Amino acid sequence: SLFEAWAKPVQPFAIWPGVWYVGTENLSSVLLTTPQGHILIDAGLDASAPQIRRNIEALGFRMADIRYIANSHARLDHAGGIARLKAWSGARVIASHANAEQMARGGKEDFALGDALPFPPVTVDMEAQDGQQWHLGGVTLAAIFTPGHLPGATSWKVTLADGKTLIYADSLATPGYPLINNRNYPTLVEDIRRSFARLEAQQVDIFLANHGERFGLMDKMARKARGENNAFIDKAGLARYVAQSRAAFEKQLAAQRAQ
Ligand SMILES: [Zn+2]
Ligand SMILES: [Zn+2]
Ligand SMILES: [Zn+2]
Ligand SMILES: [Zn+2]
Ligand SMILES: [Zn+2]
Ligand SMILES: [Zn+2]
Repeated sequence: SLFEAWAKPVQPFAIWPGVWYVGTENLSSVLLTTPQGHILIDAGLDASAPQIRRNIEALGFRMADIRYIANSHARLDHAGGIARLKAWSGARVIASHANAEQMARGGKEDFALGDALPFPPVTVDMEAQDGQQWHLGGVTLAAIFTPGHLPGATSWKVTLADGKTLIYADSLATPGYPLINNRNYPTLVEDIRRSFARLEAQQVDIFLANHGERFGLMDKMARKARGENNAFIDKAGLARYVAQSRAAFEKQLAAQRAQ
């Protein structure tokens, strides 16, 4: 029922020329539109897939014009709807190796959740490597591997046609994670530390994240509706996101080491 609250619909809107929000109240889904086809970053829950397509069409765009679907990490609140969106799309799915493996499993054998939260399996069509780039209609999409929350967690850097940089950040949360000598994910700590360094060295004009509460979705949305054209321009958003995630992580790790 917390996913129920996260999946409450929002009216789609423009974040920026060529950048559209088509997700829910707290589960992000971003459509990048170009004259050569579109990119969809993340999907949400399987139950929200009809709402996502519905949102895309309410903006005046066609599912058949979506060429790529990118995934941040392969859990149900972001990959759950990809299977059906892929089918309605004909699009090719992009994801890191570890995300591809988990998505083929339907979310099962999660290093922390086991088989607790499955979703429709997906076949990834294009395996993403760190720093790999895709070009479409003047837009560039680049993968930034940011593991920690999951072994394959991926952030996404978009260079828009107008030259401005967008960063779609994956989660860095580790609630309830065993951080010291984790049997199922032994490289977690070094992974998340490299992720902090990678993200904090990234310049950004438009800061987004796969959970709306973490980049002020509802506040920025209301502000833009009232006429603030640049409400989603947030050049300090990623630095603050990393600082607060790192602060919480180091406190959690310090507590785990103080047995
Ligand atoms: Zn997650
Ligand atoms: Zn989760
Ligand atoms: Zn999530
Ligand atoms: Zn692979
Ligand atoms: Zn494999
Ligand atoms: Zn199993």
